[PDB]
Amino acid sequence: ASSRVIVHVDLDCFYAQVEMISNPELKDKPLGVQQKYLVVTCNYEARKLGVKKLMNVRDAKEKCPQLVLVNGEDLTRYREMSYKVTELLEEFSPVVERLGFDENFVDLTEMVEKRLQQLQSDELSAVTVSGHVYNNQSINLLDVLHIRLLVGSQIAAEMREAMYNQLGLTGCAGVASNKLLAKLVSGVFKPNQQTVLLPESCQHLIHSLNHIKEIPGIGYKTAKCLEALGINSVRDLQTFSPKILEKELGISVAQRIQKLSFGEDNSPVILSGPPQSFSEEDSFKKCSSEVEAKNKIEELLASLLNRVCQDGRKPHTVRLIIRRYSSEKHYGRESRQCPIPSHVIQVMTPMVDILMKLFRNMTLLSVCFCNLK
DNA sequence: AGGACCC
DNA sequence: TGGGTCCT
Ligand SMILES: Nc1nc2c(ncn2[C@H]2C[C@H](O)[C@@H](COP(=O)(O)OP(=O)(O)OP(=O)(O)O)O2)c(=O)[nH]1
Ligand SMILES: [Mg+2]
Ligand SMILES: [Mg+2]
Repeated sequence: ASSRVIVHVDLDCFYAQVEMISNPELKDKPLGVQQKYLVVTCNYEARKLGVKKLMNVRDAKEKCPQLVLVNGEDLTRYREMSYKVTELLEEFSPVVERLGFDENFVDLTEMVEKRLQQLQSDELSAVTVSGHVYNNQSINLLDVLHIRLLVGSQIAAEMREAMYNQLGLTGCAGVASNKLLAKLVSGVFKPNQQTVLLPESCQHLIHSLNHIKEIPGIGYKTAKCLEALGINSVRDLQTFSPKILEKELGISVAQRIQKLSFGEDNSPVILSGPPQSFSEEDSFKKCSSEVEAKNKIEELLASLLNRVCQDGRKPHTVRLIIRRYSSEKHYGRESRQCPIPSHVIQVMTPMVDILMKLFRNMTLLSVCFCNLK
């Protein structure tokens, strides 16, 4: 165990794809999926006419006064397609990690080896790549790593073909030696295509980024922290002092993100399996009188109980979260967590008041069933 | 309970 | 600015 072959699968404008499949007439027409006053995503037809992901509806129409919009506030169908995608990938190989509703990581290492052991000391020279080779790098057929990654690209091509034939979905794939690289390379050729990264091009890929914030693992916060330290480019982070970074972000975050700056990342692909929680939200124009407005909470449970049910397992914890309007609270949420009566587990009425008591003890409102068993 | 990070 | 995961 050492050299891994990882694939990162990323779908094209996921919500938009699901909507276009539902109502065909929406195809070829610029399509935007809306949630409240946002256009969370849109089909490529729309991205051509200026529409960008997460853009105000207005700024969206005064940019494309023809953009068709559909409401994507109810995630039911997106969530269902998302699991169908994951299950299909799991068939190729069980260790699949979900990242959001449209990205999956699959460790193909075991699968690549088995396929190689099947080839003969001849046809192994006929091994070819499927899709793009990052930085148009030359393949060396005598390099065992090159061969493994190429088989990896073949598998990826099979997965994408399967996703399309069995689910009607198009998407990108990135093949590399680790999750970091696979995720970074899957987006090089953006629409419905795939790319494989050979080792000699790792630094080229990492340095192609324009800021550290672009590195998976480095968020909005850490990015700002690094700035205040004079660290802006990927090379700055690579060359920065381990000590100062270690003594200001924690030996953990520090030693880990500096590895990332070099394209190094040994995190394993984790088998996501069933969800660890179930939650539904509802933001509204500061329309909550602090009371009686819990009829909204009854709505949430309605679906949640239907979802938590279907699943099979039962939650042993419930929660409520809220927000409050005022200044520019860049981060402000509150929640009251509490166990669920063993009797009530095995229906709404009880739960309703249960959340109500949790309510009083305290713009948005969301119930979250967690601690599944 | 709250925080950070991600899609 | 509709959901999730895991760490402090
Ligand atoms: N509400 C919300 N949805 C998001 C956010 N980031 C991504 N999504 C949603 C909208 C898309 O249908 C779906 C896919 O996310 P992605 O980051 O992969 O982008 P997308 O598939 O939309 O397009 P792309 O991969 O760039 O072709 O997830 C976010 O911050 N908020
Ligand atoms: Mg994505
Ligand atoms: Mg995507």
